[PDB]
Parts: sequence; C-alpha cells; structure tokens
Amino acid sequence: TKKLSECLKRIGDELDSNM
Amino acid sequence: TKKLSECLKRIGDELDSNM
Amino acid sequence: AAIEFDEIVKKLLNIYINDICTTGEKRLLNNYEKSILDRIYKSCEYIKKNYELDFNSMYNQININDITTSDIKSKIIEALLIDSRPSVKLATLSFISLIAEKWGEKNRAKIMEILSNEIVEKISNNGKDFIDFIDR
Amino acid sequence: AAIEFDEIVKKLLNIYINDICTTGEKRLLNNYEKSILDRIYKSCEYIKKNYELDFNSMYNQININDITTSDIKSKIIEALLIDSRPSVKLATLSFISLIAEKWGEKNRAKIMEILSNEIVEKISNNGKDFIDFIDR
Repeated sequence: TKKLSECLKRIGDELDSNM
Repeated sequence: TKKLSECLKRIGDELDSNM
Repeated sequence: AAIEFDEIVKKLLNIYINDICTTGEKRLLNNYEKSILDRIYKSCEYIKKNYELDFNSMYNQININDITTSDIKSKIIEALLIDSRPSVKLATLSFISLIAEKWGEKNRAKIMEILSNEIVEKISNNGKDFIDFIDR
Repeated sequence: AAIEFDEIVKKLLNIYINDICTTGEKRLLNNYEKSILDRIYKSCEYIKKNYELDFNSMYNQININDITTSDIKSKIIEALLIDSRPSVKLATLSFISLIAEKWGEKNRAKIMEILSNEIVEKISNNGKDFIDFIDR
C-alpha cells in the first residue's frame, strides 16, 4: 500500500550506487 | 533601577521625533 | 564508535530545516507582504546599528542574570503597555532582534516563547499604523 | 478600528525573528561547521530536484490526508529503522526538506515536531560516516 519506507530505501540505494 | 520600559520609551521618542 | 560528530550533525539539522521552513513561509507571500517584511529588516537593523550601546546595557540586565523567562516578558512589555505608539513597537522589536542575534547557541524556543503569544499580539494591535510608520 | 492588517503583521514577525534566530545560530559557527552545513543544502536540493516526482507521490500520501502527527513520524522513520545507511539518512532528510518547503502557511511547529526528538537522534547516530558521505 505504497510504503514510504520502501521508496526511501530505493532512493537511498540509487544514491550510493553512484561513485 | 534601570527600567527597560523607560529606555524603550526614550528610544521610541527619539524615533518619531525625526520627520 | 564514531560518535564525536553526532552532536554537530544534530545542531546543523535543527538549523537547516528551520531555514528551509522560513524559505517555505517566505515563498507563500505576495509582493506586498514581501515589501513590508523587507522594510522591517532595514528598519530594525538601522536601530540596532544606531542604538547598539543603548541596547547593550538593556541586554546586560536581561541576559547575564540567571532568571527564568516571562520575567523578561513582563520586563519588556511594560513599554508596550503604557505607550502603544508604532515607534515604541519598532524599538521593542529591534531589541528582541538583538537578543535573538546574540543567543545563537541557546535554544530557539527560548527566544520564540518571548515573542509569541501575548507579546506579538500587542505589536500587531492596530498594525495598519505600524506599517505606515515603517513603509513611509 | 483599523484591524485588517493585524494578522498580516503577526505573520511577518513570526517570520522575521525566526530568520534572525537562524542568522544568530549560523553566526556562532566556525568555518568547518559552515562548510558541512553548506554541503547539506546542495545535497538535499540535488535530490529534491532529481527525485521530485518520487517525493511528490510520497508527499501526496502524507499531506492531503487529514491524519494526526507522529503517524507521519512512524511512517517515515521505518526506513531509518531497518537501514542505517548515510544514503538513506540523506534521502530521508531531503524528503522532510520538501515537506517544510510546501507547508509555508502551516505552523512551523508542525514540521519541527516531526524532525526533533527521536528522529534527529537517529540521523545523528554515527554522523561521522554521514558527513564523509556528503563532504566527499
């Protein structure tokens, strides 16, 4: 049901993915 | 005994004194 | 563990968000509201600049003494009680601006609890004459 | 009497002083603290710029619904509960920045009560790794 927790994790994952 | 009330009035008086 | 930077981050976040909130509040204002607010800045900074020595002595009675709040409120409001002149209101506001300017490492709430409630209401009372005193 | 400008003045004073307080808090910081804080601005604005559409949908669940606070806190903190990564912390902070950016006519306290207490503590926990993620 649209978990903001899952979205924030997914955003955080794409963040540290770039180096 | 140094009333801040009296000082603020005196400051306010010198303020509107200038026009 | 690496905990020597925890208090530093904690302090910066309570500054960043407060500055973002202010930006958000300033964002939902029209050109007129922005014009009036700008006049307040220049007006209060002018007083604190030309009446710095006066404010300093008043500040030394309010600050360095370890007395609880609201004592400060009743200390300052007396000028607004007798004289409801816009000049007195502006002078009072400039003084609070000085206090907030010197209490940087103190809690933000310690300054806002002085400004809000009954105090900000009195300065706002008949504020049309207050604006015309500043915007002209 | 002339009372149609009372609420306007009242709103501007709760903006002016808050902006002065922020200036005072920023004034008592060294060059290092200022450097870190500056990195936070550019970092969060970068995320809100490239993840605006993601934040918008998350915002639409949090905002338009008439639900009491702390529900929002438990709604957001869950990401910080499982993952204590600096990337997640930064993503979480950027989202709060968006909320504070859109709630300009709402009370400042409604945003700060979400940030302060337990929430700001978790983001600060092991903040040395948080800074190194931003300042490098």
